[PDB]
Amino acid sequence: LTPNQVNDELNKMQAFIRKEAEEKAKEIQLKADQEYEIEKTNIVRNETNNID
Amino acid sequence: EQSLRVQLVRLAKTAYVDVFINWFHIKALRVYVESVLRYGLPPHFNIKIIAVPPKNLSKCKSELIDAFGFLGGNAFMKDKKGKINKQDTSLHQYASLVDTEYEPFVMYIINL
Amino acid sequence: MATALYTANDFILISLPQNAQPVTAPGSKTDSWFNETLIGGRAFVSDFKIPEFKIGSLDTLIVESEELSKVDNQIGASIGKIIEILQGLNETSTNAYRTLPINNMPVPEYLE
Amino acid sequence: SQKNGIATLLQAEKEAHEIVSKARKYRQDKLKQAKTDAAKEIDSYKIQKDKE
Amino acid sequence: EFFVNYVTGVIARDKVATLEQILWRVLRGNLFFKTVEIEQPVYDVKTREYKHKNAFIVFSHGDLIIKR
Repeated sequence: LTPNQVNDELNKMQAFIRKEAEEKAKEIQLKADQEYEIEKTNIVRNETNNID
Repeated sequence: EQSLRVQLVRLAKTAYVDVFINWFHIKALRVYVESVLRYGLPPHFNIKIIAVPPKNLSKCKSELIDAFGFLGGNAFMKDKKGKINKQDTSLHQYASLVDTEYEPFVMYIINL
Repeated sequence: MATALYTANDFILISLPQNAQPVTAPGSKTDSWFNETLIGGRAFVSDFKIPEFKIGSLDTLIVESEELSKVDNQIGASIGKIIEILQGLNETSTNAYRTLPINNMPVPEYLE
Repeated sequence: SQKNGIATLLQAEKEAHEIVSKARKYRQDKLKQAKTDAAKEIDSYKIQKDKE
Repeated sequence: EFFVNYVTGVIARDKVATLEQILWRVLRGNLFFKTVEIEQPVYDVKTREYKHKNAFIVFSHGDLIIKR
């Protein structure tokens, strides 16, 4: 259309897209770390139970 | 009725004044939305306020508003402009929320 | 613009980006070259204070804008109903406590 | 000009595709490595306990 | 020629400019508008007579805009 509006929007939509990608990133790290914690604390309890 | 009036007056005026602030902050947020749409990447700019004696809009807006619209577009030029909505046809709605024909910038009715 | 009728004034906001210019004479930028352009050398032109607000989608932008606009105008009508019932209370034969120092503070600045 | 459109639209789609594939495989690898290191940790701990 | 889900349509050459410009601002004009004249259009259907139209081509990468 006109250079200014395209210049703004072309980059801005993808800027929000990557903001959403950052939100996805934070979500994946958070959930994966929580799964890590719970699986560790669940396996260790049973290991020690059997050991003792 | 005596107590009713004499207290409710102060209560209502107090609620009124405390509300005013958010009642206008919402439209401030609206124009911020309008901005982040119309020019995007830096979400804020000189979103300018005006303070001028009343009964003068006729010869206190046209030149500057038309010039800023001129800058805001480079493919269309006509004579009739506004915001109104009339259910006549696809034409004649004039907003970015409803249809529009020629409406570059954004302003609103602001008064206490 | 404005909506009321008193010994008070009228107010507007506008979107002005950085790339924009106040085109009336070449060789200048936004903040300067617009000090008394609005006739009279009487007005006072300032900006509005508001930062970004974190947003995910433009499709979001539109929906919040619409719902807001709805509630905004609804509460504009609500405040109209208020001033109506306040006049019904008739604290003064004429309108009272409006245009008086807002929250005990002189009206002119109390929005800027 | 059809290659301009090819590149533009394909990049628009593939940016979303890349970010989503990242969000997926990042967490997939996180789960795999979490399983592996949890297993080795619990096994080593079991051995040290068995020492006593 | 250009400048998954994509939308390409026509409207009778009576209101085409209407939406052509509406999208310019309600949608920010955020889609690269591209429409062409029709070579030898044909009869409309409702009252079954002739008309002209144009063929707008619209891309996207925002989604609900399509539902709009």
